[PDB]
Amino acid sequence: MGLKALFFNVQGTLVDFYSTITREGEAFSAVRGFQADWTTVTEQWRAEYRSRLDQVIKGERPWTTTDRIYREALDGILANHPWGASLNSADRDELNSLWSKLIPWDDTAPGLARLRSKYITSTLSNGSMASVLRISKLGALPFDAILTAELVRSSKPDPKVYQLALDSVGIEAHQAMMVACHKYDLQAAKRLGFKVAFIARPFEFGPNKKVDTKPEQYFDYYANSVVELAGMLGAL
Amino acid sequence: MGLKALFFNVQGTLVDFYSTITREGEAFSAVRGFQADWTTVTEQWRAEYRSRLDQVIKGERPWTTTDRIYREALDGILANHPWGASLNSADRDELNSLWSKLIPWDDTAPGLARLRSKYITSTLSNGSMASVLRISKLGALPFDAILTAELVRSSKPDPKVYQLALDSVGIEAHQAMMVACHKYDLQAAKRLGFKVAFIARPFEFGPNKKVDTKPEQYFDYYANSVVELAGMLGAL
Ligand SMILES: [Ca+2]
Repeated sequence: MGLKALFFNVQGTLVDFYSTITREGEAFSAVRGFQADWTTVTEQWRAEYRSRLDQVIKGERPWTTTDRIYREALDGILANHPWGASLNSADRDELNSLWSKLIPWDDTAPGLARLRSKYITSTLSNGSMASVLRISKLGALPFDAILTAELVRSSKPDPKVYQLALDSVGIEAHQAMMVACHKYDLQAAKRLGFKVAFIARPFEFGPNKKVDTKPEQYFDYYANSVVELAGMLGAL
Repeated sequence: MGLKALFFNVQGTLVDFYSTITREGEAFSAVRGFQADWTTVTEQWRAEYRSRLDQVIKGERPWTTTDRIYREALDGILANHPWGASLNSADRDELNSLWSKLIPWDDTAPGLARLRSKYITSTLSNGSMASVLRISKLGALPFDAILTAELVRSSKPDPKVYQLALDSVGIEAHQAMMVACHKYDLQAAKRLGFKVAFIARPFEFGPNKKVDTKPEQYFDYYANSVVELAGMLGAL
């Protein structure tokens, strides 16, 4: 009746989406004969995705997978760059696939392996199952299971998403820990009886953007990396 | 558009529940001072389990976790054994827990690792997520995802379960292969457009029981082990 299972937020917490979109974006445009400010594209793409996802959650748009939202969001932001109209549909599919390739932080894979030697480990992502399984496979990120909010057609912080984790692994809330670099996610899990571990990710939005990494009173654990979290849990 | 993902039946195809039941049951019964015919127990237990899954599909029984199905099936078969009435509910709980501890065939883990190096791999099981995750973890069975019929509150051969596989991994039916040692499973998947691979398991019910390992014309592959299947798919 101690901690039995750890559940992980994927974007930010485990993978560096900023460096993926900006560096692969630059390689993508170079091969095609143009250049662009990919930091701006990345920010615009993320913001447009979140606005469309919000419309799904509010019922103003029909339900669809996060991969499709990313792909429709891409069409939207490309209309504000003069080179955007030069990308055909296959070009935009390839760019959209980067969200299924988000690279790990350099602590993520070894920390995850150590944690798995002691606990059941699983994602609990807001994204599509297809994208998350590929992120984990491409990153060689070990998990006992892949779960995402898509399996209950919802989004965090809907309690159904957290309960999906408990039901799927067969444990009670106090035996589960939510691990994230986003406080809204940990707040919701804590209110449902999960233990919570915060991983500080000071470069989540790139090298130059200040991120809120300060500790909070309700965190069970405060860590600077997945490797550090494994140490404090005695998973050596 | 080429094979992208393999989906595995787990009990029987990948893990040897007969050896697990006979070995655990033998120890279970020795400490209680009686002997049982564990070959017959295994046959009856799986048959009652399958009959109850069918009731879930037919709606004669509301969906419950497969571990509750195994537990109630055990109550049913224990009326056919004189020692069965000597087992209280806690005894029966202990015996039921073996369904999350099934031992892999010797070829399963190396074959699964080779296939994962070439394809996306996933379970697609009727067992609970909790049990199948734990079977895979205890047996060091590598997968890119753990899917079970629990995620759509049904059971194979319900078409919803095969669609769950395609939606979750994000591929089309012809890009997916169902792998099983049971023909009902491959027949249903083939009818939905999957490729299918049969793995012969002549000792699924021990050395004294005959099982159907004959090939069929609709099998895309017929193999005697997961390693042999990996050889056939160019994964070695
Ligand atoms: Ca896995």
